[PDB]
Amino acid sequence: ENLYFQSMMSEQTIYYEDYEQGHVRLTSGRTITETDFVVHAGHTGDFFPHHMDAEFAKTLPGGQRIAHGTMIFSIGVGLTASLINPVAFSYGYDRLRFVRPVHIGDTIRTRVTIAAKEDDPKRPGAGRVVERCEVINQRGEVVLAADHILIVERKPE
Amino acid sequence: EQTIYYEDYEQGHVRLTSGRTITETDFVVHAGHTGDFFPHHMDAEFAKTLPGGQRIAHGTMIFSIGVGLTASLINPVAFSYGYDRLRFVRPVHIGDTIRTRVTIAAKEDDPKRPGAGRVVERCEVINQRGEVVLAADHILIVERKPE
Amino acid sequence: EQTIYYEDYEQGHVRLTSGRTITETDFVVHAGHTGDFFPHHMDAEFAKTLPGGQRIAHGTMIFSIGVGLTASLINPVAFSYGYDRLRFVRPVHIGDTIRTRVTIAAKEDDPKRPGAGRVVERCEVINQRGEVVLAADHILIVERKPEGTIQ
Amino acid sequence: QTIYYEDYEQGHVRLTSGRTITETDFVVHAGHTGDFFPHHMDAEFAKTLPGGQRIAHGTMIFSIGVGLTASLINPVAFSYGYDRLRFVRPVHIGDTIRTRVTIAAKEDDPKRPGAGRVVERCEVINQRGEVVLAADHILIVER
Amino acid sequence: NLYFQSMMSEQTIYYEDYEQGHVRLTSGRTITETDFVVHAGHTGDFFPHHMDAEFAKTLPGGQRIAHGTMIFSIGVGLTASLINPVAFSYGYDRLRFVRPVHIGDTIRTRVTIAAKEDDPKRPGAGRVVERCEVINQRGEVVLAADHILIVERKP
Amino acid sequence: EQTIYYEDYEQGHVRLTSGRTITETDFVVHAGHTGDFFPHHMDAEFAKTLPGGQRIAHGTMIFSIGVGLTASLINPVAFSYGYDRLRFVRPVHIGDTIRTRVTIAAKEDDPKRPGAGRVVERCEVINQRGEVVLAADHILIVERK
Repeated sequence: ENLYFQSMMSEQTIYYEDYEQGHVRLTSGRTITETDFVVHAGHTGDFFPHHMDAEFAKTLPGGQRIAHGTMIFSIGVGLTASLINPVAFSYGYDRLRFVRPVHIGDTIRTRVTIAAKEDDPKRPGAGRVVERCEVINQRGEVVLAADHILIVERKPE
Repeated sequence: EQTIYYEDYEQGHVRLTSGRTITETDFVVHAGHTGDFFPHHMDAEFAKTLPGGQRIAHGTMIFSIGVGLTASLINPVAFSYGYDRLRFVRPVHIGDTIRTRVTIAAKEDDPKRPGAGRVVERCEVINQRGEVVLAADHILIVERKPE
Repeated sequence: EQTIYYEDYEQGHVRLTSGRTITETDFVVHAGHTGDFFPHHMDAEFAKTLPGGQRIAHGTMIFSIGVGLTASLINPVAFSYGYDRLRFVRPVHIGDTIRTRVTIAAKEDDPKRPGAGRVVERCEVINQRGEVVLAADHILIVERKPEGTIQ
Repeated sequence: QTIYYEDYEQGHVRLTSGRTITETDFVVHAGHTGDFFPHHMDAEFAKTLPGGQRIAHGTMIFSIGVGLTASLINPVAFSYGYDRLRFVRPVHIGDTIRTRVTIAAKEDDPKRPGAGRVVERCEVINQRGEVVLAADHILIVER
Repeated sequence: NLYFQSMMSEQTIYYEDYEQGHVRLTSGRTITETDFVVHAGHTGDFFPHHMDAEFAKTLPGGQRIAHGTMIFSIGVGLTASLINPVAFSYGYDRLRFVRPVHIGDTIRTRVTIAAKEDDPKRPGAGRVVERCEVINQRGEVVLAADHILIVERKP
Repeated sequence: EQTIYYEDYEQGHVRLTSGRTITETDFVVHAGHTGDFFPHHMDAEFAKTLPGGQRIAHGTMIFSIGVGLTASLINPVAFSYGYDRLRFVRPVHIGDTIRTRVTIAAKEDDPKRPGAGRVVERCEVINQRGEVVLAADHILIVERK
């Protein structure tokens, strides 16, 4: 283990064998603000009026501006970035789904569940772990879901 | 706004966006926006330990900006259902420049909706070496032309 | 990148951008970006004592966002020379929504630049009531299509 | 600019103009610092707090509070530190703050005879005139 | 009061006190890559001349150039002052983009009270033109504009 | 989230945060957030004339970021009363990387709160050379178990 992580409270090294199927964690919450809409637009270059024009949004089903899909994804994932596992590599995501729209003033939390574990066909010293991520709003409704695929080092001899 | 119905999507149609250089500011803004300050992205000293020896962009940043580059016109009769097979193919470093290729990759009927079809838009983000750094299949549910 | 040569600009052509609501965020970002935190812009209590009773939008913010709304139309053969008659016309309140109307107001030969022409694009920033809040004449130096050799 | 040590006058008070603390400022402060604690960032959680709404980060009230005094920054004063920084009252979205700076003390230093200690008492006040933050700024000033 | 000073939130300056020929030069501010990225984010303008370093190699100076609205906004911002209750800011004339600004250039703004004129429709006010010139670290003018004020005459 | 009561704090316990490189972006964002654009921080040409020859970070930025690095796990049972002895020890420059060392420095009975105690957490912001650049004593009022 790199000396960096010595004395780091937020570091939890979990090797492939020690991931527990069914383990669940839930993040703290974050209210999605009009600032977040404007920051996301400026960061990504997406200024579509569905996100940025309160007058146009009155004509939409639902009558209000809706958050960019990539914002709910980025923030939902970002909420999980508290504990670092230095032995896990982020390979990608499967089945990213936009389940419900998110509006200004909604508050989100992310639930992360260890879903599946398999051998890595390419690397014998690693395994694959799927973390199911569910972003939930203040009504307890899923607004986004995705399966995060991690390539996790096996524990050393 | 340009209404494009299911039947008008052309399998194999491709567009490539303009380029955007990914800067250290983008790393710092992404961390600030998302809450992800992991040292692989934010600590230049720690990042010397990575195979590239330098900080790597968040996967969600390359996704968000990659997709953002394609946000040039809206189709009011296409619903963004989700993405399949999002892959972080190669790291992106400060100073790399990305462009996004969007391809109409597949079209299928929708089992539940006879009034709509599914269109898969393949999104491939490429760097200044012409290498794919991120790929994902965008799933759209697109209404059929009336009558 | 869509190229339009001088001769293809159509006198009197009008285009209108998509809209964008001017938010309190935009005020705070503009103040932070430009260094202008004076209380007529940034102090809601003091602003109660001003004509109108509300924080006053930075003129440069309405200009920068107003022009920014037009950015999708990229003309690589046009050089931005400057602007004439930048006018601050009406208040813009937090929550107002703006669009920019761009009209080809004038085309003229430029004697200093034989391979180019001058195009004036009148830009009018309009609010949700259709009122002009800011106007400016954008001066473009636009390349002519290559001089042909006429046989 | 400049104010030499002898030019400071104990008891002098300066009151800044105001700045309204916005939701933007909360979100920017979290992004800038990495502090996303739910007291600041989660309006549902914040309903459980005594005020029932989100409260500004102490470091934001400090940074913006001190920033209001910037047009008055003396280039001949080394900023040594602060004593007795206190988070007196919460600041909510939409509150407006001003900073009151009082020259609280001047003392000769046993380490530099060619300089003196100046203490500037800083009080951030809200639109109700209530102190929300206080701190003693220690300056080492050229004699 | 020597012992209690309240910073103003406004400051009245009548026509006669804009003294023609008066010059002021602001402090400097280095224009950074952050400023380019923030400006694009703020305005929605991501044009490759400003945002694509590879594309910019093909341009005459070989590098990204600042948005005109950025140099204007920051240049004016450097000069920002207290609201003047007796002056109306009409807008600007003859805004010119004189030279490109690159990442790492440092700018200051020079404001000269350039011309004063009577107003035929307003005997109790007069027109004041403030010539604003944004200069870079070499002292070259990169942007110029004439700020137009209508200012009440002293009672 | 982790609840730690007064008795649970261990005199002398030490932790170090993750690190963060202080970038030019952080300087620009700090100025934009605080309204302080003074040339020592924001003018690279002027800064050549200063003793170090380069722009120096705002004290309030090193404090805000240095403390922010510690904000990874809420203790709901602790109240943030203030800080003593905030000291600006060394300048921080663009490209310096900081992390924060947090030490439980002192524990004592709260004079007026029977059901709480007082904990001092010394925060030392440390650069890439391991040098302390900023120190502050975070004063916590912590509920008894």
